[PDB]
Amino acid sequence: LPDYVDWRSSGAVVDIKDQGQCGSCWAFSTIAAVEGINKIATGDLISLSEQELVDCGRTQNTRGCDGGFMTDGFQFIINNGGINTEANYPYTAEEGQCNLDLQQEKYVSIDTYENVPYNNEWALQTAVAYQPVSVALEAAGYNFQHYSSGIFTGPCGTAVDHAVTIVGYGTEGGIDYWIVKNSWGTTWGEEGYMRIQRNVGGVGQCGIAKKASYPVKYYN
Repeated sequence: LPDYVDWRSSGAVVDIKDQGQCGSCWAFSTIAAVEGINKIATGDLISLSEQELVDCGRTQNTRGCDGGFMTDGFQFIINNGGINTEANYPYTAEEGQCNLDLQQEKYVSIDTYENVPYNNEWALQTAVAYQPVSVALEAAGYNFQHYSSGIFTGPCGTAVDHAVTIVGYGTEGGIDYWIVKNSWGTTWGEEGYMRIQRNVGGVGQCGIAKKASYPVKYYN
């Protein structure tokens, strides 16, 4: 595996978005991952619709602005046979009735999705070396909330209360990190991103290795 990976450097990451006052993070993480594999597979970067997932992807466990799961996100895109664009189905940070017309417009498709084996930073690194990966982590703590720069090494718990997207990894001064794309806008962290410690073992830093998944496209 490479020592450094950054999917932003090859145009596979859409500019930072902001989920606003809505617990839709699962949807932003789902979309960032799908956007990434689409560019990597097809060669074209397209910004995709979080709102569609919020409005049309409700399940028993996925509940619009009241939280949800990236696996349910991926399931929707597979089951629907695709996802519409950000421009066509814009984000309003509010739950709305599923727009059937816009649900029927499919600009990007995925073939499958896979879960990263739990508590396994090596399997996670393997996945990130090929594409962005959806993850959930413990983001509730003061220090995480007020992160502005550097490599985040905690403190944080391991509850998976907030979804983000790993868009790469690297090392500086012997300290390994993941590059994480958050959906709190450009004013949090390193213009919307965080470097968070990697190779700490177990569930990973803030539980980042607990619930990782990614969308699959068969051909490159």
